[PDB]
Amino acid sequence: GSSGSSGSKVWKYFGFDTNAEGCILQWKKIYCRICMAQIAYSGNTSNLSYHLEKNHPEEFCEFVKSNSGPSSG
Ligand SMILES: [Zn+2]
Repeated sequence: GSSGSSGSKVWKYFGFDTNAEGCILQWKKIYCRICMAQIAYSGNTSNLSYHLEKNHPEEFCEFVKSNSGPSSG
């Protein structure tokens, strides 16, 4: 999933920069560079955001830009 991305936005924060004999980069492993934390990847990028929603409330907002009527929350 590299050649042809719709609009990956929830990745700029969680970017895995690894390269070596093992090249774990291939595996499904993600870590928050911002807080040098480790966050496993799930079926979808649902946790990716959640992590911030609680961790970094500043980044979450900037990433949470919905253009529509207000929801309960
Ligand atoms: Zn973080």
